[PDB]
Amino acid sequence: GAAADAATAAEKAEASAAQAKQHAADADASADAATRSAADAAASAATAR
Amino acid sequence: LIKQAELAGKQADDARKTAEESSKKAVDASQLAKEAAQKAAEETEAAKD
Amino acid sequence: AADYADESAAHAGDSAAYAATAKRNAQAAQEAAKTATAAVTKANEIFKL
Repeated sequence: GAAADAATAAEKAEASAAQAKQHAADADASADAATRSAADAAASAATAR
Repeated sequence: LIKQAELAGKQADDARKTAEESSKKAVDASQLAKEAAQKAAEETEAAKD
Repeated sequence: AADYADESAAHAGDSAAYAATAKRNAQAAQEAAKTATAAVTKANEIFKL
């Protein structure tokens, strides 16, 4: 029974880690978009000057 | 026949002790698995934040 | 989280791996109990005869 519960916990932990990886992947997507936005902002600053 | 019963009694008892140790081990292991799962969950929540 | 998920799986794996064999000690104890019972049963039949 304890082993079965442990297995269940492990499956949930793996699922949680999988979500964490996706969350990090989404965080990267945001950071990459932010980097591009900042790069464009720098171009806008050069344009404004 | 009694002597054979005594021998059978001994391994039933040795098997019992082993099974009880297994129960404790499985429970400690499931506790560690749950804690590990919770630690993964905490990291997952941190990833979400 | 991934490392903790693997740790959780490792603990669950250890619990299940041991329990999966430790349960055979319960079966061995049952066999021993049946053996002791049989020894007594035979002893009782011999006595009566």
